[PDB]
Amino acid sequence: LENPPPPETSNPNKPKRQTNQLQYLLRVVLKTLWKHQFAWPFQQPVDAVKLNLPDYYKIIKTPMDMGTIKKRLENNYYWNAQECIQDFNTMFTNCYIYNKPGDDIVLMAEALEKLFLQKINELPTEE
Ligand SMILES: CCS(=O)(=O)Nc1cc(-c2cc(NC3CCNCC3)c(=O)n(C)c2)cc2c1ccn2C(C)(c1ccccn1)c1ccccn1
Ligand code: NA
Repeated sequence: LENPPPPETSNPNKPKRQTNQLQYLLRVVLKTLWKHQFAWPFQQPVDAVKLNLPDYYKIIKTPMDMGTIKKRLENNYYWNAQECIQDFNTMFTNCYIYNKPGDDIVLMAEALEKLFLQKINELPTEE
């Protein structure tokens, strides 16, 4: 099995805006998770070909990763903050579905998700 193409990250047919909350999601939330010790398996799509994990995209039909989220934020792909928060949540739940509770990758994702939730509780005031 091939890898799937990565999720779309640019679309000029989508209106674009800058907002307080989107700027925070890139400059604070994504930046804080990205520089964490455990970010690295989540910084790009799961490369099922390289990892010899041919079952990965047989089960995970909404893949998501922080590389994709970073590029979506940089390309103004999201209009609403919740569209970006949904993508972080998808990344975490994908990990929790594929991998057994307590597995190394799950403990890494849980350490990132704790920090994510703290930063989402500090989202700035909407326009
Ligand atoms: C940047 C994305 S990538 O190119 O796809 N690279 C990598 C991604 C991932 C990874 C693996 C997952 N699932 C597997 C399922 C089988 N058991 C292990 C976890 C997963 O859900 N996510 C989100 C990311 C692990 C990686 C590497 C590279 C090395 N590892 C290993 C060493 C790994 C394993 C566990 C925890 C952390 N790292 C690895 C070990 C065994 C098999 C595959 N990868
Ligand atoms: Na739109």
